[PDB]
Amino acid sequence: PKSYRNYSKTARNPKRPFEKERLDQELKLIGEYGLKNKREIWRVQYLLAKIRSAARYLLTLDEKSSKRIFQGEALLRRMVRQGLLGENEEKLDYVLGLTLPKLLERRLQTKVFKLGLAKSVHHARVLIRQRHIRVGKQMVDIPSFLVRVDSEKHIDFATTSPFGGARPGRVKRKSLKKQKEKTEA
Amino acid sequence: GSLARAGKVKNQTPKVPKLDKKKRLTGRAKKRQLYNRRFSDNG
Amino acid sequence: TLFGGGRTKGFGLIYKNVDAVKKFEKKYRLVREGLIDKETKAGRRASKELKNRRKKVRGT
Amino acid sequence: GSGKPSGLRAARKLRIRRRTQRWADKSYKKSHLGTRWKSNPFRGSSHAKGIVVEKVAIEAKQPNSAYRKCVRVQLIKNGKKITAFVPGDGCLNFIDENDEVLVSGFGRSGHSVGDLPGVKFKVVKVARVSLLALFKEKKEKPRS
RNA sequence: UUCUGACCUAUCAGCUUUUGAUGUUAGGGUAUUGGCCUAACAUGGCUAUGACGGGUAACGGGGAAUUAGAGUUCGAUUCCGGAGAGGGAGCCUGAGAAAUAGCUACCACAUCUAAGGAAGGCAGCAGGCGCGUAAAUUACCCAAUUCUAAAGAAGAGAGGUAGUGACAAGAAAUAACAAUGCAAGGUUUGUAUUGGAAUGGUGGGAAUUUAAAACCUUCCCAGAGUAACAAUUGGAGGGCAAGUCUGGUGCCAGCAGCCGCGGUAAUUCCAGCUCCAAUAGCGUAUAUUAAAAUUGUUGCAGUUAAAACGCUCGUAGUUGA
Repeated sequence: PKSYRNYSKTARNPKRPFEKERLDQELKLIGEYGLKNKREIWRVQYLLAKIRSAARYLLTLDEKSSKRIFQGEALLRRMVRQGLLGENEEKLDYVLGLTLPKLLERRLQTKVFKLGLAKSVHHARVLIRQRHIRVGKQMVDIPSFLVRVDSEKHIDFATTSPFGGARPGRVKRKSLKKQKEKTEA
Repeated sequence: GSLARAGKVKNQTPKVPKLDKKKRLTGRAKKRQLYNRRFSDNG
Repeated sequence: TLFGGGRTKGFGLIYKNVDAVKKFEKKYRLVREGLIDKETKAGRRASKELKNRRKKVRGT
Repeated sequence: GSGKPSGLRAARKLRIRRRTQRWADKSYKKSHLGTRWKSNPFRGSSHAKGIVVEKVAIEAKQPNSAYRKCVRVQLIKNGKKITAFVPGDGCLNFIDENDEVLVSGFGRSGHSVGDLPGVKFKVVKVARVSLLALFKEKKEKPRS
């Protein structure tokens, strides 16, 4: 038999791929948020579209329906946990209200830049890829990691990194500098 | 027939090397560089 | 030992005595601990000599 | 209705008229008639192996006059002669008189293409070496 | 065994009944109902709400794709049910098989033979051949999952684990940074020279992981400056995001889904340069959906563009204050 493990596509490019306005806005999104691909925007678009579809299903359904109140409460709880919704944002028109910069803002590279751990989003991306961050004492190398609302206070540099002072990373080079200086002196 | 003139232009035309050039920027770095290059002031 | 180290998750068993280990443990875990040789194993050459034999041609 | 019955019991009529009238479309006729599998040599494949019969220089249609270098190929699998395009100028020269060719469709699914009369097909590998690779950077191993 | 549910076809309109067709009666057979089988007696039975044939690149279903809503295309193929084990046929064994790593015969194949005779069935798993445009290793193991026994401890190409794997899917490099130099902005932001930190791939040892081995992770050694530890594909007249850029060719060569460019001062060819799009993926073809309110229930069109039967009655049909 075949593996019963699932798999799913994360992206698509809408028809008219040379839509000028769409292209220019996406380029500005890449530039601003330190993305590597249009595919990064497309995954965020898929998440937003999933949100829009859910929100449409909820708002089309009436008040006092079991599916509607269960799914709506569950979605709002989850969106609050992800940190998409504000304090009094607890109604379906705010779920529709969500925008692509806000989803991008939940990314770890954006947060690392925001906290001032790195001096740029792209710098933050490389900092994260080079294994120097920790979230709640867990190292993560993923720049597209989406930070939960509770998690935001718990983001710092890895204690097992050279930045965390455990050892220099280039022991060889640091040793060479010490050895050469001691030999000459 | 009239099969005489096949392959003409490529063989006729001068052919020159490209000349060496340093490796290009790519990815996020290239897109960032393009985003700065394009969007400030035209001239 | 998990991503980024410093914590390690596994699974453990502690038997009452050695008598419990000998009675109610099986070969691969003992082999992993130290035990030597899985006895009388040679694959399908066994099957081949067996299916050749019918009514005591040879005792093998 | 107008030109259609409304009728509650008229589902029968709607089905039969739809069933009869569907056949008028050309694409539908090609898709559901057997002729597809018969007259077409490739018959549900993109690709087929053939041998070159003739190297021909077919003249392009009147406003676009040229002599376009093509190869008439006999498919090995179904035995049928077809005309196939050779992309790239020096590639007709590259192609052998008795060449063993991998030929495909030319993008129009058995309709004729561009200014080329009689051409529905293109050779895309010769001697099972890529034709495009030879045209490109003179790349994959020639005449092994 | 009841009921209800199907793709295409009228250039297939009458079919079925010697010969069980359809009913009844009597038997026989079967594990049992049963024209299942025989005798006797009726002369029926089925058919436009398309029978009877013929076609299917037709196993059936759960389902797959695209879906605003209808729909349309697709369902060998991970579960279920059926069929089949070269073709038919016939048996034996047994609770269960008309079994096919059961048997027998015939036909179709086909092996060893000392040529007297003998034995045979990969659409099980590998692997090979042929076919082709087209598809992996004669690997290791029963540790898990289950099955078979005199059932714990043995067996199992069931099943697992690897190997081969750009089928598909997710994640993710190809630097970051500070100086100077340069650019614009009032002392800021943006960006050719240098020079210290950080990092995996790559090579090794362990801890570990394991049926065992390999991968993963962890630790320790090694270990980038042109970080040569080297990103590609296809385009840049319009459709359509990018050049009235440089030479050469001169309706030739050729390109180009399409419109078109080329016949001598080529923005379309051949190179070169720059620019642009997507990106470890991107072309190309064939198949198929959207697109297509271009098959139209929703939702088409029929004065002149395609289309009101020459005309009227009329059974089926649909509609009926």
